[PDB]
Amino acid sequence: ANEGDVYKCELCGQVVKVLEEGGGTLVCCGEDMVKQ
Amino acid sequence: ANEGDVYKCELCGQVVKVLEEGGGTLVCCGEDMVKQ
Ligand SMILES: [Cd+2]
Ligand SMILES: [Cd+2]
Repeated sequence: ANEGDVYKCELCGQVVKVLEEGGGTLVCCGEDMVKQ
Repeated sequence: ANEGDVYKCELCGQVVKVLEEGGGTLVCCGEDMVKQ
């Protein structure tokens, strides 16, 4: 997505800080993680 | 996953450092990201 970003799941509540962007999404709990 | 972990996609190559573990997975590119 964009280095130095954070993605939090709106289901479990998993938060991960992207340190290396790629070209996809973090579908967690069958739901595309949200950005913080 | 447990905090203090990293997840790299085997498609795009997106690396994200889990800040707050959770009961879910980071399905990216239709593939559950792998741990680093
Ligand atoms: Cd990906
Ligand atoms: Cd989740």
